Amino acid sequence: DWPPGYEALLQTYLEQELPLSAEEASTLVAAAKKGLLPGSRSLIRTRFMHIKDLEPRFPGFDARAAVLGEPRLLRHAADKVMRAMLVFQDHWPSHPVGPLMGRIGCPVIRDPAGVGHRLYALTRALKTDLHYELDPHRLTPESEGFLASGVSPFELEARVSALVTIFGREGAGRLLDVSLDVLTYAPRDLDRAVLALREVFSAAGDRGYGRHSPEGAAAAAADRGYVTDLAVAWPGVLALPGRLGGADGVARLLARVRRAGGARYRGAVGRRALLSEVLERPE
Amino acid sequence: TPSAGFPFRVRNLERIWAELQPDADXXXXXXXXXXXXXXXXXXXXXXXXXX
Amino acid sequence: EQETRLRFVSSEWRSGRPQPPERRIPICFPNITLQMMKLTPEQMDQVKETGWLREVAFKTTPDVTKLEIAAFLQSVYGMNVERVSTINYLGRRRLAISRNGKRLWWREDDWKKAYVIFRPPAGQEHLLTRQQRPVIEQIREAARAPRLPPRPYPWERR
Amino acid sequence: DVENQGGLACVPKPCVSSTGRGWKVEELRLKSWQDLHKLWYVSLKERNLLLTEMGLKHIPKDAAHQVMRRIPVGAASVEEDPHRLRYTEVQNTLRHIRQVLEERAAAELVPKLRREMLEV
Amino acid sequence: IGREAVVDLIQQSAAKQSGIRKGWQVKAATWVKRVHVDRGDVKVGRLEGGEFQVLPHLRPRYFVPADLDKFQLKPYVEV
Amino acid sequence: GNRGNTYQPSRRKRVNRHGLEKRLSTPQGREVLLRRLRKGRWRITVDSFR
RNA sequence: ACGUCUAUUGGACCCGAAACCGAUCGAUCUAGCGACGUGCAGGUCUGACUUUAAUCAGGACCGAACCCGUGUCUGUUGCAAGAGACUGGGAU
RNA sequence: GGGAUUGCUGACUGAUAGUGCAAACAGUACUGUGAAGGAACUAAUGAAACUGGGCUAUAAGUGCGCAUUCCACCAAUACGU
Ligand SMILES: [Mg+2]
Ligand SMILES: [Mg+2]
Ligand SMILES: [Mg+2]
Ligand SMILES: [Mg+2]
Ligand SMILES: [Mg+2]
Ligand SMILES: [Mg+2]
Ligand SMILES: [Mg+2]
Ligand SMILES: [Mg+2]
Ligand SMILES: [Mg+2]
Ligand SMILES: [Mg+2]
Ligand SMILES: [Mg+2]
Ligand SMILES: [Mg+2]
Repeated sequence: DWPPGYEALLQTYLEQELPLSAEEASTLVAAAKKGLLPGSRSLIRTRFMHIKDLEPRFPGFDARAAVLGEPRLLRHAADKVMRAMLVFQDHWPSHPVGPLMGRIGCPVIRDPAGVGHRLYALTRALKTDLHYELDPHRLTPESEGFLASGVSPFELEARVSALVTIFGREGAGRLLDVSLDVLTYAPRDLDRAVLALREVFSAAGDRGYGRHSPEGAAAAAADRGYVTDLAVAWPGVLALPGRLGGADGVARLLARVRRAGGARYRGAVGRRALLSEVLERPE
Repeated sequence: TPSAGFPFRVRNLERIWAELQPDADXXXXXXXXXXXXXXXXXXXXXXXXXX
Repeated sequence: EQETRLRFVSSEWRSGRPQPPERRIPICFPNITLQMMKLTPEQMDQVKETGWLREVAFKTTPDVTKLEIAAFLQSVYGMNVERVSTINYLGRRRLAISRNGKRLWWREDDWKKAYVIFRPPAGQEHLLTRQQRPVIEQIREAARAPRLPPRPYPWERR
Repeated sequence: DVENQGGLACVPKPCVSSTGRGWKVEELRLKSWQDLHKLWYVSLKERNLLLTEMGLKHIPKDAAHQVMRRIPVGAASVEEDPHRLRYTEVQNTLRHIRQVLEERAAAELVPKLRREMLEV
Repeated sequence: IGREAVVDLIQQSAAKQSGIRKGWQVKAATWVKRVHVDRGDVKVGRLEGGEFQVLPHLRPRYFVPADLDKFQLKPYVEV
Repeated sequence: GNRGNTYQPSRRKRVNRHGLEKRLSTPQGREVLLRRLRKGRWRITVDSFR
């Protein structure tokens, strides 16, 4: 519905109005304007000034970092954002909402029981695990999962129990030290992806699950170690079924054809993320 | 006359939808025609939020 | 000359769900037809001065939309359209008996009737221009009223 | 402004507004795209007036509806009504404007004609 | 023998006996009140949760000229 | 049991049996349509309209 | 050779079968199957579960809605190219 | 072999004939679920059946319209008007 050439007019209008550098202004004009934010001038200015007037009222809130870290804060009314972080702040007397509103745009809508209870249950569900603190600062805007309206705290309890069941809790703790987005997956889908990874990246024998369960169990444990080390190295390998359960081998051979066989490549892929280009080529 | 009418993708003049027609290839649209596609649904919400 | 194609019910059932177009162009040279029906003579005097009525009914073609009638009236005739209500009508059947008696049967082209509710233009809003009686007395009077007679038959003399 | 289709407004008085003829293709080839655009809008509003005016009277149009209404051919004093003659001339004008526009669209050389066949 | 060739021959046969819907077409015209036939409208949107949403770029816009008043060309040419 | 009323009307069954698309779906239905055309019938199928 | 009359091959003076062989259309009547959905008033008997308790079973019984058509009568170019009345059979 | 123009072609037919159809809309109305079947109808004249009453009891002219051939203009090679 945009007037042809409105993108240049909006970029120029953002420079002529409120102070914002052109690169992040282009991020608002182009990257976050497929939807996610209203395209009207004289409406983003009103909300931006209104959210700029909420930095004194909240101690850790910087408007520019918050609107660039998660750009869907401006498709909601500024008064609703003010009330949403106020109510969520009462359900979480701890680290202030100002450092947390710039990472999570989920509490704008379902704050009251949702973000507070899910965060409390996740902190308790990882505290009852082997000493995981789960401070909310590390959360990325892709963590809409495990915080969206519709996941129960019992579902998070089952998810962390399944994550420390599918991976060993030492491996699960090492996996959860980086990229908590693994918590977004449902336990059945995470089990499917890990089993498919164990099938395709089977270091024990063939593409089939080699060494079926003395030394067969040793090879099976080594396969579980290899898949958890790949998961520690890269959380994106858990997103294999977006391509296929049978195209994991296809991507692995797309990497394989260059020089030699499987054992050299199990050492090579564990040292560098060569699978990301192969997955992007498959997409 | 065929002297004019040449490819003029940038003959817009930047008017909300009076530049859409000469971007799709136009002298003056009526104000009533632009009034038919209402331009005040977002304007009222912007004014209410400002006040 | 190219004209109306035959359509088939099984064909529209199988190749169903027409999709919306990807781009809509502003309509230079539009092909859209409206006509009023008969008005009461006092409504005609109401139109002769100041050019307005609250409710006007139109004949259109069935390929139009409430949005298209509202946009066309607002764009061309400068009116303020509040709501449109559209009715699809069949054509009238026509009988035109021949030189040998055949009963030649025709069918008029199908039309859509729009009921357009208008709005007073600017500052002129006074021309909406309209004692009491109890509704209990209304119902009690309309219950002791004589009944409507049954409809006479076309051969029956009364 | 509903007076435009509401009535001729000159027919209730005993006077004829249009005493002329309809546009021809050779005259219409000499008019520009903007002039043809304005003439098209004026002619469509005239078409709505004439259709409404012959809908208030019960008179047919097109000479194929006249067979349907059982009205005789020519000798009926119905083809001689002013609104019907004006309506036929207005339809001729709109058809000729469409014919000129496709002729100009077929008379082009580059992808501009794919845009010229999108506004007609 | 092909499917499109048979349909094209059917339409060419139906090009004859066309005009103001005489004969069997008078009864066949009443199929629009029996099987929900979609007319020749342009769609302006799609259903997401059962609520229809009109896409604003598909709303009808009419490019009417600036003034059709005192414009020097009328629909009629003098003889 | 009184006979004579074998025709139980239904628009779904009428279009699904004797409509255009079941005639076009099979080759011998297409020659049925072709000889309907060669005879000169005004109504090609039971569901044709305009 | 023409004309007429016979004869043979042709449908061969005309009309009339039951037929046989192909390949169109028909499960909107009816038979079976399949998917989805809906219905079975009121009571009676027997067995089981739980009982401070608003549960189940029987190709169970009597009996409306519903399904069928035993006997008699009417009707027999009839109301009907198989119907009506009264008795009947089934009705978790 | 097949599909359309022309026939100063017809001891072919002339509206129960000739195509199923000479016609405002014939493969139509109508019949059938369907494939499929499939009519009647020109303009005048007005026979019989039938039913009431009564009774008995000068192979020519003159006008128009063309075609043929003359003529004079012709593309100048079949005629072009
Ligand atoms: Mg409606
Ligand atoms: Mg029965
Ligand atoms: Mg029958
Ligand atoms: Mg001899
Ligand atoms: Mg069948
Ligand atoms: Mg009984
Ligand atoms: Mg009994
Ligand atoms: Mg005959
Ligand atoms: Mg006869
Ligand atoms: Mg014959
Ligand atoms: Mg006669
Ligand atoms: Mg006589």
